Amino acid sequence: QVQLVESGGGLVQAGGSLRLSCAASGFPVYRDRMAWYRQAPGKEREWVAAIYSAGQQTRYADSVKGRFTISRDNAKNTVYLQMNSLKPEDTAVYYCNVKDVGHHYEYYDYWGQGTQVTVS
Amino acid sequence: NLCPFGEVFNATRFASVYAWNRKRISNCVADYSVLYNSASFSTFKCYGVSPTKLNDLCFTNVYADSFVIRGDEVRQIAPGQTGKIADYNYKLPDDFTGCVIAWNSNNLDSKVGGNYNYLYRLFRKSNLKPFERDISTEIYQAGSTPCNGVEGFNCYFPLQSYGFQPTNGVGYQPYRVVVLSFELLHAPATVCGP
Amino acid sequence: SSSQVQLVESGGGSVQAGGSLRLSCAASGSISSITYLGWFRQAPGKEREGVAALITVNGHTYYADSVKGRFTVSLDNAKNTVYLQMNSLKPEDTALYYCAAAAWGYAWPLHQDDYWYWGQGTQVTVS
Repeated sequence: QVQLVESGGGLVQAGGSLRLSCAASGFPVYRDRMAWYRQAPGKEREWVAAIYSAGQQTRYADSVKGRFTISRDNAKNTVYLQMNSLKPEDTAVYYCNVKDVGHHYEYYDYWGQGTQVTVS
Repeated sequence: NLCPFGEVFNATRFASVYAWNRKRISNCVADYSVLYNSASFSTFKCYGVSPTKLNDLCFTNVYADSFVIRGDEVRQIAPGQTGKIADYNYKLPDDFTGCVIAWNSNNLDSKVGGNYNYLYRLFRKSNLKPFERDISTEIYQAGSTPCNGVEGFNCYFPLQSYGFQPTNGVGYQPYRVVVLSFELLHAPATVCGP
Repeated sequence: SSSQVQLVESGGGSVQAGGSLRLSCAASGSISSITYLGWFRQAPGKEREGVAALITVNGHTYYADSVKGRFTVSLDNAKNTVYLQMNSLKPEDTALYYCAAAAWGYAWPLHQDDYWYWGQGTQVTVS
């Protein structure tokens, strides 16, 4: 059974930094794609960053392209999102995400609970 | 010169179906019977020729394409097929002369905790041509708007990882597949039987 | 009708649980072109599935898990006849049984939609 748990958000004054963690279980962290998404209050869930096993290894949205770095750790089966130079606009709940295919060629999108990041 | 089929069939590493590998076979003598009579394959289909007459035939060239899919998709590796495998990954010509050889490869490709290393293409602007190979990894634009190199609304990564779990049913299992294509050009035949 | 391979199956009938039967399938035509003999099955209310298979050149056999250890498929080249010995029968084996022959090689599991020369189908009832 597939499981994703986010951790590491919190309260930060502008210019600060955080390291979000996505602990995965039920599947190896080395795989096609693991993504990080954002949902702010009132807005819609926003794709932030992703890591891949084929092609360009990491991709980032334009708004975070110089400040965030995504990485994978196979030992702990975790995916990290280092966020530097934080801004109030980065304030949101952060989720990690994988898409699996099943016995009937159906696709299902897994998510975690999320972690809150608040910047001032 | 005996044809080097062990190099393809016994290769320690196999490609994902989207980046399927190809070797060329020429100027040698192939003993198909030892492959066919081997009891090491669960599928040995042929198109255009009878497998019992292969050692009596000669061809201009042979092509050994090899990859990995799931077992319940081996039926898509055949002419006239449809679906994501045959349309976006590996297409056979309508007039295919050759043979498809497949076997469960949990032997080498089983992984405790899961094996997500094998991938297949999910989206494509058009269908592949017979024996075309698309290995690109650009974001797929499923809408009127450009993707500008990132994911977003109607912008998706084009490859998907097979969830090969030891707990899976017998059809959602890693199968190594080798396609022998027999070239019937108007040229001297360099690959013959004994 | 115009097919170069013709299968005639027989040996069906009814029997009580625990008993045994022996289906036979005799071919005429391009005997040497046949590479693969498969036994299929259709029970009331179910699709036609695969019971057993035999690679002609090899003698190698495959059995579905629902008949593994009870059914035996075998070949007789003297009579050009394949046999399915059904032992330890139970009422869930009640079905129309078919034999089919291929010339394109072999493939397991069996699949109805491959190209096959088909038999007529012989009834088997177990109560």
